[PDB]
Amino acid sequence: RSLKKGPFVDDHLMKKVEAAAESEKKQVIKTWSRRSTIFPTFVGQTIAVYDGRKHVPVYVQEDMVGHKLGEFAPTRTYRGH
Amino acid sequence: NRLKDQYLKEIVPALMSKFNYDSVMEVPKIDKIVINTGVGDATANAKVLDSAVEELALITGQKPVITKAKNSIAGFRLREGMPIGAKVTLRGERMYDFLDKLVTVSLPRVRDFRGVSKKAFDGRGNYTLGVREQLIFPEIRGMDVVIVTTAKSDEESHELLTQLGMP
Amino acid sequence: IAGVDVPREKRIVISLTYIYGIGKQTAKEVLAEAGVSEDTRTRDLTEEELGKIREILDRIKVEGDLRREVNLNIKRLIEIGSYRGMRHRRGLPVRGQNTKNNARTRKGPSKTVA
Amino acid sequence: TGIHPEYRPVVFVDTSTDFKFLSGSTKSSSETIKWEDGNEYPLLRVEISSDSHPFYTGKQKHATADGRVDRFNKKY
Amino acid sequence: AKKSMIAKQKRTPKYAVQAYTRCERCGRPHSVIRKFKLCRICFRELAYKGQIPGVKKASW
RNA sequence: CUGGGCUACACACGUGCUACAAUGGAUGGUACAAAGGGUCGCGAAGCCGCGAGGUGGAGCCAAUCCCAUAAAACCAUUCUCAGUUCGGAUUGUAGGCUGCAACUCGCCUACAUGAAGCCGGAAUCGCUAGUAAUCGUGGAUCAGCAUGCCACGGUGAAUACGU
Ligand SMILES: [Mg+2]
Ligand SMILES: [Zn+2]
Repeated sequence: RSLKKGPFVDDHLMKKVEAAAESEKKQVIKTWSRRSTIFPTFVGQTIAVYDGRKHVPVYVQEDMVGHKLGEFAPTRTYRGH
Repeated sequence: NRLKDQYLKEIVPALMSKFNYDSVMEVPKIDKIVINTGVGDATANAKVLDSAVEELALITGQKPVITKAKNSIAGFRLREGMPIGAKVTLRGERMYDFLDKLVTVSLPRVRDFRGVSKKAFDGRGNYTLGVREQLIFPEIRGMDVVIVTTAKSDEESHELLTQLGMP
Repeated sequence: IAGVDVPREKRIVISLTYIYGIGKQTAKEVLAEAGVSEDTRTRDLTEEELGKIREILDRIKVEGDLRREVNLNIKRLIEIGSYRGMRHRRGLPVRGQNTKNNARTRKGPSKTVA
Repeated sequence: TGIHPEYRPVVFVDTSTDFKFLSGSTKSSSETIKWEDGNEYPLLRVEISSDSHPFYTGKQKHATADGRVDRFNKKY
Repeated sequence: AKKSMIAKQKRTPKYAVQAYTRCERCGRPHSVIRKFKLCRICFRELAYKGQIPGVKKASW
């Protein structure tokens, strides 16, 4: 939702990120929602974003906020041509 | 003058009561500071050396003395007498002043300043700070900031530097 | 004069544009607010509103910070680990356009065959 | 003498809590404040000092502009 | 994998955007004309016979 | 069924679009076409935002209402042969619209940046009159997305000895 009435955080990931306050961020969250904007509450938690082949763990920082939780797991793997 | 005032007014008796020294001058005290830049990447460049010269002069207030290469080593195409790296020493009244400008203006500007562990001591007391950029300086690559103290060991240095307020 | 020896011959509307951060449009609002007319050549300014012109530019961003601000943001995403900055680092189109042909300005001039 | 570049002890204050710190540098600071008549050095604009830094004395979540604060000011 | 598809298209998809169109005499998904709901190569071989009322070859 | 790819990039080829400027760029005023599309659609007036747009609901199953300002051309002022007031790619920020959703992977707006390029070697293409050249408009496909495609009109030539 790039309009004035956003943003889009999927109902699946948002609920799981909230309840991860008990585990002291020790546990990981594995969700395939490559389309949820990283809310400020996500900071400190880890998400196991999907990438077509296998999950790739990302550690949400302070500066990652504002971007979509899939902007850090490249989906096509190219090396040295 | 403020740092010397705080040190002699309160820090000296604090250390004395912490360790129950015999006389007054057995208390560890800051002795010297050495500022090294280590521009060994200047294998053939010249303006890099000069630029570091005015950079360190502005940071300090004195002209740095670039150091000739200690020996000629082929792995870095280094030849004898090649001026590599710079050194500046602040002694006397500059010692607290540079420290203050660092800790109240320069150090707080560090983005993720979580300090260095107590493990980074030589075992005698002299502490080296490895700063990562020149933009942290209030006026404007990697380098090191050492501190020379009259401390006989490391823990006393740790307590006195914490008395100065920094980790 | 205002930060760089902006051309003497050119009219002020054009001349301001040589500042990094002033184009055809922002320059127009500056000269409207200050009061200077648009068609003055710079060699014959009043030198009194010239003090007023630089008074306005004090408020607006100029070549000093805009040069660093753009670089201080391209150097942020290149460190976090974004795809957008990953393209920056290896010299490829940032925005999502194609690269089978016709990507040379980012990629650099066309190297010979390989 | 002569070689040493220009230097001047000056006056610093924290812009957040007026934590005045008397120090020195080579910068003009383009100021003149009559604090402590006879040593009316130029003040220098600075960020929040270690006198109020979060990691230093009082830990607190403070947004250093942009990042987490730009959202809170448009989505709310 | 065709007769499975022609079934899917007649089943309402989860979100209304997925809905799409196909010819009926064929399953061809490309080049369907909305007024007749027929593909581009049923509308041809059928308007010859004279069963699409009102349609004829257009000289000009 | 979710997620990814068909949209990758050392490079080679084909079809096109915008250019290198004064017969031009920028600003202001201003006259003239046709063919088309519209009922789970077309959506005016007024008001707001510089803008993309928002709100609003008039009229219409249409020779009745709507899309819908035609742009070139024309008349004024200005710039003065310059890598520029040409050119617009690349890039940063802040936004608008559709849709459960715009990171891979959309179109558009404003401010900023402002690259190559100064008529293009070998060789190659189209065109015989409302034709070439040049400027806009409509439609299918379609929630949204064309520099392609299919149609429409506005201004409008030079040359054709001869096989
Ligand atoms: Mg569809
Ligand atoms: Zn068919």
